[PDB]
Amino acid sequence: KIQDSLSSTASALGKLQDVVNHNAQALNTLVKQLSSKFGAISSVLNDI
Amino acid sequence: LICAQKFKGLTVLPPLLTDEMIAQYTSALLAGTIT
Amino acid sequence: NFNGLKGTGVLTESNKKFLPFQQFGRDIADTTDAVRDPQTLEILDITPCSFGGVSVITPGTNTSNQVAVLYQGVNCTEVPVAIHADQLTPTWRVYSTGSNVFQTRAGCLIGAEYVNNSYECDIPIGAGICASYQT
Amino acid sequence: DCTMYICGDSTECSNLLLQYGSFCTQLKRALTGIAVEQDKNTQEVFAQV
Ligand SMILES: *[C@@H]1O[C@H](CO)[C@@H](O)[C@H](O)[C@H]1NC(C)=O
Ligand SMILES: *[C@@H]1O[C@H](CO)[C@@H](O)[C@H](O)[C@H]1NC(C)=O
Ligand SMILES: *[C@@H]1O[C@H](CO)[C@@H](O)[C@H](O)[C@H]1NC(C)=O
Repeated sequence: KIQDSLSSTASALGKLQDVVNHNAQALNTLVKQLSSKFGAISSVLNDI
Repeated sequence: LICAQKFKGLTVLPPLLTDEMIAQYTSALLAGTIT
Repeated sequence: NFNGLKGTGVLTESNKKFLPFQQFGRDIADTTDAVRDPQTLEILDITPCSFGGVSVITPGTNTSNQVAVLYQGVNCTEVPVAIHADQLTPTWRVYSTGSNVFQTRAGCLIGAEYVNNSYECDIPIGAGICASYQT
Repeated sequence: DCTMYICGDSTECSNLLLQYGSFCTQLKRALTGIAVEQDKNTQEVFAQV
């Protein structure tokens, strides 16, 4: 009965899931953050 | 494709213990706890 | 240098289609990665040059002065091509043409051989490989 | 990579970053602490035999 319970729902392995989501959702915000200006003229470094 | 959008220097190093060697530690635990 | 868009990289051929009013392409990080050559109408795709990391495998300084160097996460045939003057940031490219190269999942390491017996781990390399100083 | 995330492919930004001292090598030292520790968490659970 355990084998079917594990594969029954998508929330069975939730504890191991947000561990890998938090470590990949935190990387995207790091990458998307370098499109901001922080009060400068432009976000692109070469054109300044 | 997002993993290839990491041209800014964000890399991921591989773990020291490969998966096929962790499954051998677990095998010995289960074969020395039943005999 | 395309119409004021200074940069650095390698230019290739791209199949993505630009409407007549578009000249620049962009990605999630909001940096340009596709331009149109202003003399023809062909589309070019911009990608940066090869880059990575370098690690050094050494025993104690007193024990010896011999080392091994690991190139992280690269196919082992990429680095021999880049062996030319004023083309690599580390200038000690002599080592790349050193001892036999063994390819691992973390990149190929140069200067250390590969035995096939088993010992205890001494200096952990990665993905099931450990280096050591032996006879 | 501290030097390339901030001043990517710009020659006149990497020189200015040097005046900030020891910021980049503190981040490399902190993240290597995390990475080395992660191998201990798996070496203490499964390797009790
Ligand atoms: C040199 O290094 C070796 C490493 O095993 C050490 O045992 C020895 O004490 C060192 N000698 C010095 C630091 O004078
Ligand atoms: C390196 O590239 C070659 C050529 O495509 C390929 O056959 C080989 O699998 C690659 N090696 C690694 C370690 O990715
Ligand atoms: C291990 O390497 C030795 C030489 O280094 C070779 O003679 C032997 O055939 C190898 N063993 C296997 C199983 O490949």
